[PDB]
Amino acid sequence: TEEQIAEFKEAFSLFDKDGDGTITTKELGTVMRSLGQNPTEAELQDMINEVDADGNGTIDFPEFLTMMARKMKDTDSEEEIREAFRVFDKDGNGYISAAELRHVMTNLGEKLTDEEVDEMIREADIDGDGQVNYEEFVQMMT
Amino acid sequence: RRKWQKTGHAVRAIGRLSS
Ligand SMILES: [Ca+2]
Ligand SMILES: [Ca+2]
Ligand SMILES: [Ca+2]
Ligand SMILES: [Ca+2]
Repeated sequence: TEEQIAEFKEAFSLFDKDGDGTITTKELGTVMRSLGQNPTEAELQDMINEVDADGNGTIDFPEFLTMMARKMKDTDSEEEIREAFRVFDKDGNGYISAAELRHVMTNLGEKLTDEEVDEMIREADIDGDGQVNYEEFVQMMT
Repeated sequence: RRKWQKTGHAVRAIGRLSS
């Protein structure tokens, strides 16, 4: 609905740095590199091609929304989320600290205060341990 | 949590694409 649609859009915007309405191969590599990824031009093209329906070389919102809306198999969704947690959890200690959430949020271009980040940790931190564990990430991610 | 959702989607968008 309008909400999840708008969520997906907001996400789209993390990618479309220029706000031209499309994610080019360069914008994809930018966001990826931010998040500790280092794809080669080749990979980036293949990646953009996988979802470029109109063969126009770039990925627009409805091509993204289409990707983002595809039915992910349960066992697959779980896997997708584990992989996502692993992007936040840089030290790989199975817990997402405020330091890590700050890095990710900042690399993604997102602008928040140390208080806001701490808030995000706070809201997601059900077991009040100062950090976000896997089940907390999942509880928050769904 | 809208900051979480939004961000999680983006990180997920990369995973999907990485296939
Ligand atoms: Ca763009
Ligand atoms: Ca296209
Ligand atoms: Ca960690
Ligand atoms: Ca916790």
